[PDB]
Amino acid sequence: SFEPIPIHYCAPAGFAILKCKDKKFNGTGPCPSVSTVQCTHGIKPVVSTQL
Amino acid sequence: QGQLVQSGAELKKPGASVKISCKTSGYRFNFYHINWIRQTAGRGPEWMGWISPYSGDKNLAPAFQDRVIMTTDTEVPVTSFTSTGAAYMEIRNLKFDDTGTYFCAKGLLRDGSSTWLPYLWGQGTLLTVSSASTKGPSVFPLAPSSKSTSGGTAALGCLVKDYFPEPVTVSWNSGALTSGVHTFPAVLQSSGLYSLSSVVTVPSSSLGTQTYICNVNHKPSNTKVDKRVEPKSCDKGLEVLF
Amino acid sequence: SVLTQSASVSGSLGQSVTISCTGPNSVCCSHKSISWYQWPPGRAPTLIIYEDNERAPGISPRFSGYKSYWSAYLTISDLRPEDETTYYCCSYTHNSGCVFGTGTKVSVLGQSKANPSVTLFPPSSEELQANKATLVCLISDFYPGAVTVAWKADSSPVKAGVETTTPSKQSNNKYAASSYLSLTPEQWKSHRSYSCQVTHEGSTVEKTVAPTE
Amino acid sequence: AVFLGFLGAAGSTMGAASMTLTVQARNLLSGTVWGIKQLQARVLAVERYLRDQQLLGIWGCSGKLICCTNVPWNSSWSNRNLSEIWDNMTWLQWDKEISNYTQIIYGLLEESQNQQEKNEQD
Amino acid sequence: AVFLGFLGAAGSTMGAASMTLTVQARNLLSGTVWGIKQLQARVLAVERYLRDQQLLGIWGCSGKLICCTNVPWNSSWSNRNLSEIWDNMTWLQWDKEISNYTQIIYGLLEESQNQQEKNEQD
Amino acid sequence: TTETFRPGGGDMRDNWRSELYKYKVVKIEPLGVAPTRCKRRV
Amino acid sequence: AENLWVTVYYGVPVWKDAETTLFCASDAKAYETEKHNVWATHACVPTDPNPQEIHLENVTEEFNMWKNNMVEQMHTD
Ligand SMILES: *[C@@H]1O[C@H](CO)[C@@H](O[C@@H]2O[C@H](CO)[C@@H](O[C@@H]3O[C@H](CO[C@H]4O[C@H](CO)[C@@H](O)[C@H](O[C@H]5O[C@H](CO)[C@@H](O)[C@H](O)[C@@H]5O)[C@@H]4O)[C@@H](O)[C@H](O[C@H]4O[C@H](CO)[C@@H](O)[C@H](O)[C@@H]4O)[C@@H]3O)[C@H](O)[C@H]2NC(C)=O)[C@H](O)[C@H]1NC(C)=O
Ligand SMILES: *[C@@H]1O[C@H](CO)[C@@H](O[C@@H]2O[C@H](CO)[C@@H](O)[C@H](O)[C@H]2NC(C)=O)[C@H](O)[C@H]1NC(C)=O
Ligand SMILES: *[C@@H]1O[C@H](CO)[C@@H](O)[C@H](O)[C@H]1NC(C)=O
Ligand SMILES: *[C@@H]1O[C@H](CO)[C@@H](O)[C@H](O)[C@H]1NC(C)=O
Ligand SMILES: *[C@@H]1O[C@H](CO)[C@@H](O)[C@H](O)[C@H]1NC(C)=O
Ligand SMILES: *[C@@H]1O[C@H](CO)[C@@H](O)[C@H](O)[C@H]1NC(C)=O
Ligand SMILES: *[C@@H]1O[C@H](CO)[C@@H](O)[C@H](O)[C@H]1NC(C)=O
Repeated sequence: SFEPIPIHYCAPAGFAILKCKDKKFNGTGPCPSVSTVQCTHGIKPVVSTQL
Repeated sequence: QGQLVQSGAELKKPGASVKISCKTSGYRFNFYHINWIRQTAGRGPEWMGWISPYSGDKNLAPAFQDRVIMTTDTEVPVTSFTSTGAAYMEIRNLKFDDTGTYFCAKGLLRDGSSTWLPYLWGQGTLLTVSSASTKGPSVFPLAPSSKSTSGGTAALGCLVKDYFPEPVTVSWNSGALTSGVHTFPAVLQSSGLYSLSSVVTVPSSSLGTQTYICNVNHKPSNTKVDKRVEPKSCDKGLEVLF
Repeated sequence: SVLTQSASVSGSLGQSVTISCTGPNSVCCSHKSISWYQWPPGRAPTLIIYEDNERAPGISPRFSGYKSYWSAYLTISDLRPEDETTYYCCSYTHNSGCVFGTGTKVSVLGQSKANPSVTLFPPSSEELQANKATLVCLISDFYPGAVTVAWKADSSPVKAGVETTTPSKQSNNKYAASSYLSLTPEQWKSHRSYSCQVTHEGSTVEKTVAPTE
Repeated sequence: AVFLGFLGAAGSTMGAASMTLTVQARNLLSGTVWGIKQLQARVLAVERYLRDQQLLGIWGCSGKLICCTNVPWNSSWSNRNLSEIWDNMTWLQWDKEISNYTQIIYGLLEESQNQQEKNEQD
Repeated sequence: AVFLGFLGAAGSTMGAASMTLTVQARNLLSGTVWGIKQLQARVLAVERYLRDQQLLGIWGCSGKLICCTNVPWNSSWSNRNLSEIWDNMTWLQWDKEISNYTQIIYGLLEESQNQQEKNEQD
Repeated sequence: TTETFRPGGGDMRDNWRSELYKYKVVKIEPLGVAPTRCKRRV
Repeated sequence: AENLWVTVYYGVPVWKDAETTLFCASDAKAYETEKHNVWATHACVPTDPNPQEIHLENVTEEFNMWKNNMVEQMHTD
């Protein structure tokens, strides 16, 4: 099947992934309130163009 | 946390086949030792010997150094810790001072200076060393009586008269009514025959709702009497309640 | 036996009591250990104290003991009613066998009595077609456990065919006994009413059957 | 010398199994279709080894074998006497009964070490 | 008990971040296209762990957490007062400022241990 | 009434189960916590 | 009186039931049946010249030949 299932990206031991819990975040620069997480939220591989 | 089974024994003459067995449950059979002890009415509680099922080391008292033989069997597992074995004892040279109940009791723990001290005990097998011949039990039914007119309590049971040797078992409804039961000791008459009584206490309002079947079982004579005790009484202090 | 306890001992309720366990140097207490069992007569015992002071599994912290170089002692604090029974010590080692003592009967004082509930039974109809006659005189629910049964043939003391059990402790922490009379049906026949006497602490309770009725 | 062998004291009394503690630790490490199998196993070996060694490190012990700490024995963790355990039971039996409350104890033995270190220095 | 969490004290003052040092060490180890990925990561984990553990070993410490040594603080390594550091700064800030001279200090903390051992024994 | 037997061998795992019946696999977990009358040094 | 204290023990004879990734072993003579890789071994670790067995005295364990894993493992291998 080609169904895009939610895939999470987790880090090895001795590594970390930083989640920017900022509503009005434009992607770049100092994110004021930061949290830390091992795995990302469920991101499914929906592949498309213009949308 | 398991209970050890002890095997009831025949009355025996100064010469006859002698053995008593003992079964186990709920423990690791080869760790704990096995101690034997016998309580007669003339010399008190006396320790006989002990034996370990794993090694097989028996240490006996010098009073049984040449007439008692002890034996252990092989373990039959159930789980990784619990198991089920058995052990026998044959006491030869049957004197009359041997008359009286006797027991099995296993050790307390597996190691130490107190490895074998008997922690877990058994039920009790009774001897009667006697040339006297076996006699069956005369099971009579006992009439209920008034224990309290204001509270509404009565009592009814069975009477086991003229049996030899000890003991005689008495159950109820094949094991249904165990609450309120009181069995009395047997006295030995001037002839050689015992007699005991037994009475369970049950309420007076139960007439056609419960069946009362006293099951007197005597093993040395191979007899099982199933007496039906009548719930209708003859006391003038309980008739006020019916 | 070679190990000697005390004859008996008493102690009130909510109080303590001691029991001694002494003997010669061949059994106690140099290079020996002591254990303590609550052994109700006719019932299976219960290990109380092992290795001279260590309470067996499940044994309440009320009990304790101690060993001197010549005698050991048991102590039951906050004395309970059911504790009124026989108690046995023993001196053991790792190698040799264990030898019991002589026996101590604990007389817990300060306990309410109960009047005996006696009941006498005449010969049955199947026993009079046998033909036998046995008077069954049951005693129960008395405390303390000491009663004396005397029979009288039409208000005349009989000295033939007296059956008497010793008093035994029930499951409700009382005592009970059972007497009988084994005389011919004609031994009572001439005697128009037969009784059963139960003396208890002076107070005597008696029950008579009138076999004319 | 007494050398029953690797795991030889798994069925003996826990006191008796304290006598053989170096043999089990020794053999724990034991330092293309088949290749991936063998290699995978050989990695999980060092991982299973370094997890337990990590714990034995962050409990301040760091020192192989028996190690004491100042944690009180909450009696509800299968209350038995000492003679009731070290003369009677075996380690499989034991860890089975204690398995329920194990994780909590691992958690407690964490935190107490750290404070010790901290104020010990200073 | 105070348990802010793994890395929870990365933005707190360095004195306050000394209070949580066991949590970060605990989770550091955390003991076919996907397979090579996972396995590679799982090896680099134990390697990154054993490098720092190797250093913490050959500095004589060996003992997890705060460890003292007899190295003098060359004041040129960002001279500030103690109250100027352990009541004010955070560990990211700190290691940033000290990052320049870090390697030299790692080198010095090597050699002094060895001589200690040597003549200590003898 | 009575019963008869017929050769099978339908699946190949049983062939290994013939000689592999004596063996089982176990994790070693050498973290034994216990009580004793000991306190860590001051 | 005394209060008990937990003490930590390494190398305790305690296991748990599990499965894992097992690996082969060949007789030292078998790597001389070369025949250009007789089917399995070409890459397998030799078997110990001095193998050992340790009789776990007093020990009881519950096997289950049907609920094994080295059978599923061996079969897929
Ligand atoms: C498997 O499990 C079983 C049972 O759990 C283990 O067997 C038990 O081992 C323990 C030791 O850990 C034993 O406790 C010891 O018991 C001995 C025996 O008592 C003496 O007296 C006997 C009768 O008088 C005599 O027959 C005995 O003879 C044996 O001993 C020697 C060889 O050792 C030789 O004579 C024979 O070949 C017999 O084998 C024996 O002399 C007792 O001596 C010990 O007391 C000392 O040690 C304790 C500390 O352990 C100390 O506190 C004491 O003060 C004293 O110094 C000790 O009590 C136990 O008897 C065994 N049997 C049981 C419990 O039934 C077995 O070991 C386990 N296997 C393995 C591999 O662990
Ligand atoms: C293997 O054999 C054992 C005993 O030899 C079997 O276990 C007993 O099985 C009977 C019924 O077959 C039960 O009544 C017993 O209670 C069992 N004993 C125990 C300790 O569990 C077992 O079932 C057999 N299994 C197979 C697959 O042959
Ligand atoms: C257990 O053993 C100790 C040994 O000192 C003893 O003090 C205690 O009374 C025993 N019993 C209990 C229940 O702790
Ligand atoms: C200690 O044991 C008691 C027993 O009920 C339990 O309730 C309690 O939670 C335990 N202590 C801790 C810190 O969990
Ligand atoms: C462990 O916990 C389970 C339930 O979680 C319980 O059934 C079991 O009895 C516990 N173990 C002991 C030894 O009580
Ligand atoms: C100590 O600091 C001074 C400051 O300039 C520096 O020059 C010197 O090299 C340092 N010491 C060492 C051993 O490098
Ligand atoms: C660290 O060194 C760089 C140049 O190597 C320098 O620009 C920087 O200022 C230094 N850091 C501090 C805190 O001075």
